[PDB]
Amino acid sequence: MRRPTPTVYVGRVPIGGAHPIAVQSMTNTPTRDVEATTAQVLELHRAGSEIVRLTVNDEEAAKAVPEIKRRLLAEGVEVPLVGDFHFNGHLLLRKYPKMAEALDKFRINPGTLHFAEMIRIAMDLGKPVRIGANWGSLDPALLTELMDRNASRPEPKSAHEVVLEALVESAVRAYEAALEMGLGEDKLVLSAKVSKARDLVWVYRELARRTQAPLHLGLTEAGMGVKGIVASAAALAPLLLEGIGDTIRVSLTPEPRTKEVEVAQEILQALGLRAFAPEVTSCPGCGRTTSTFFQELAEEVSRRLKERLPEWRARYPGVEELKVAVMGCVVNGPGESKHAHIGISLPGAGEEPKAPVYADGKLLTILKGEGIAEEFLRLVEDYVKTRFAPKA
Amino acid sequence: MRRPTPTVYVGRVPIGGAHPIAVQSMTNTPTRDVEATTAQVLELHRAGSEIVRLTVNDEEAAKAVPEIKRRLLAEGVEVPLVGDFHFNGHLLLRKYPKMAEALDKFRINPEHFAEMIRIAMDLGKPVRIGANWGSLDPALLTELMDRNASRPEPKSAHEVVLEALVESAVRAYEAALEMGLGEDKLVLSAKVSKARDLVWVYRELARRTQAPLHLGLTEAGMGVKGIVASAAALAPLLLEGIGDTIRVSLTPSPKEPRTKEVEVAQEILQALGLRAFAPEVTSCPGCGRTTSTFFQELAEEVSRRLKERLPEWRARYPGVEELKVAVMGCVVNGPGESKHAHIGISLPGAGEEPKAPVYADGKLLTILKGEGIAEEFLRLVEDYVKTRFAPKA
Ligand code: SF4
Ligand code: SF4
Repeated sequence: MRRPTPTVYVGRVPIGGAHPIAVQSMTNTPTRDVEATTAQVLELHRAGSEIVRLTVNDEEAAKAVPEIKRRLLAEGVEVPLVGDFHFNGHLLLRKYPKMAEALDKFRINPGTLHFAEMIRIAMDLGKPVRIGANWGSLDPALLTELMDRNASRPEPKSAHEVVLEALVESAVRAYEAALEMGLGEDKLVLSAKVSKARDLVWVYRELARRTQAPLHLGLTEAGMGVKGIVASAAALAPLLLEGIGDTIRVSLTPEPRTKEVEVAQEILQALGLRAFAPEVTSCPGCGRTTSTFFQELAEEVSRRLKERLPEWRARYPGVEELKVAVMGCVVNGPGESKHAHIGISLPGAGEEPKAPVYADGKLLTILKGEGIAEEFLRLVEDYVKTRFAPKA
Repeated sequence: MRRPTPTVYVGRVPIGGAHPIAVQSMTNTPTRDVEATTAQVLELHRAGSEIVRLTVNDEEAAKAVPEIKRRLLAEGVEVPLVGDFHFNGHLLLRKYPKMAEALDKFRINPEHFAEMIRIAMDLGKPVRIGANWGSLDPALLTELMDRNASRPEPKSAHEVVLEALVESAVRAYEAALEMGLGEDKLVLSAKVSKARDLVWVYRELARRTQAPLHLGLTEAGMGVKGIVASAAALAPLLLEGIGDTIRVSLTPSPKEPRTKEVEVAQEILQALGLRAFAPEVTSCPGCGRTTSTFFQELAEEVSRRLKERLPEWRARYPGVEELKVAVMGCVVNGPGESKHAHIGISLPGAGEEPKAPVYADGKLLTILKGEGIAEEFLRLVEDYVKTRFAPKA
């Protein structure tokens, strides 16, 4: 499914086609309030945000930054911070080399015939960059040209659809321009701010076709209503179902921006792109199966997994994604369970009393001990501790 | 951007490619209670729902149906009713003929089913065939699983259950047609639980049948999860131009009517430009072909007058929610950039004669930059509105 891309590390978090789709969010505090900004960053992480943006405007924004990181290091909380910038960000960065290092990525407006400086600064520091096209950063003569071009077409498009062309052109040109300065494909993420599902889908299918950059998906905004939730899912789902998009933000202006993370997290889970808890699946059963045993087994396993969880979670990162399969026949069980981390298949009609256990390959046959259940949880467990060990 | 299908009338409401997507809702009153159910179909309709499903299962409810329709008619509200039936289906219809005739669509899941296609072909009525889990032939599923195992790359057990469900939906379709029921009166569904599944199943059904498609997720309780999942599931399909009726199913707080799910279905349809809460005025962004900012304030005043006329247009002119009005920043490109507007005006940009064309599909007039412009255009809009919408055009 997934669009291949280079990997762009934002701090410790890999962003790109080979990696899990990340959730991003932003502060809502003025950054300058180190007290209220850091609180909000700690909890957005706990909420599910793996990366966190903050707007950085007057000088008062800057001094605050490196301290904010200086306490997160101590607060255990190892989050990557992203700096939201508008023109004058350079002189800001150039003045305080201390905060350029605290930031883990810069977010900048396009520029095409200050953009130069932002790119230059990032290449010195080794910092990745998101280039986010937007209405405000759009070449007026570009717009006019596109407008003229549109009116020559056999079937000219609407005003609004030309705007979207200009937005895409604006993002692609800035992308080529960052690369032209020497930035690096492993240092470059794109996006374009849109307000409607159709627009988002259309703009990002163009960005996919014309660039190899990882893509950060998001809608401009809406209030905390149903509208806002529905719009974001409506808009993100079609892209994520095609394999386009590497980072996602949900934006619903409301104390904090905390409900946004929930929603983003949900959109990912509805489409099976991230899990919060390990999962046991078992086949439906069909004609090959004699016995309810496989199904009682799966309920038991599932039950005993749901209680190892708060241990497993704190001991073993990534374990939320564990898939366990319990199948109803040996002849078809394994083939219907290829994608399980570990699965077992139970004898069916006219089958030997043996139960194969798979961990991608065959791991072992379980002879019909009464203990099959307990033997299997032991295997799930020894599988878990190996495959989900923290691996320095 | 839409799938071609035959047209299925459910009472007043047309359903298929050529028509706007309609939303089915559902009552949770004892159907037997004429006062409670009647009022609920009314609130469900008024929250914006064109089709209402009532539950008929006892003979006590059967004799309430014709009386439910009669009471809605006396309220002037002509919303079509749909019956779902427990097993007593065919029996209750042949026993209560006027209950049968008060319904407009029959729900069936794949004597039995045949004795229900029979009484629908005899009756002139449309049915929805809704495939589902407890309708899969246990033997087919076993067979499909065998086919799957023999594949160079077998799919997951769940992936096979979805094949069984499509096949089971396609078959019951093929069936009804053979039996003697028109493409005229056949709507198709196959409810599943998860977004990806829904997309895969209805792409299958879209490609393999020719039927109008009723898109819905299985029942889930109210929450972020449920709102999101139904948005995540319906959107990718409705973007692709698939589905002709939609239904969001969320479990309401105790004792309450199923109105919020109607609200979400409308928000889903709205978020994709498949439905409009209220008329809207659109204006170009301005480029380089104009330095005049007058088109914007005209658009602002045009939008500010329409918002003043809607409360009356609502109660007076049906359909007009969907009115699109264009106000453009230049004359040489204005008309082209405003083709999907019901009614459009284009102000002179740089170099242009002090003249502004109004369009309504075609060239209508050229309103001479008399200070009147705002009023003259605004007049032409009303001329249009009374002409297009209201009692049949
Ligand atoms: S694993 Fe075996 S028993 Fe289970 S659904 Fe598949 S073929 Fe049937
Ligand atoms: S209609 Fe005219 S002024 Fe308006 S955006 Fe298009 S070319 Fe530019």
